Amino acid sequence: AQAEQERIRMLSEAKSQIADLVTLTASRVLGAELQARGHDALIAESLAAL
Amino acid sequence: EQLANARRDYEAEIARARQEAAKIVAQAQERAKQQEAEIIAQARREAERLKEEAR
Repeated sequence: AQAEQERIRMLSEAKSQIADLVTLTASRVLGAELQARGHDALIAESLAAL
Repeated sequence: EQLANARRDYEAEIARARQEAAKIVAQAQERAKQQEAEIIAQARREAERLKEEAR
């Protein structure tokens, strides 16, 4: 039982670290893509909500 | 004479009972200690091996 609990905690920790890295990579990709697509494109969309 | 015989019989019987208890008690402790020691060592080796495998 001890081995499974230690493995489960390590497995959960690895998933959280991977998910945080995956989210960071997605954010960096989105930021570059938006800059290439033009940051002045969603300004009108923001104005619509206001 | 009968009183002396009873005293000799009582001393021999008590000594025999004392010797019997000492041998029986020692065997139980020796067997339990040997069995208990193997139980701890077996789990300790498995836990160390399993931790490396899981990691």
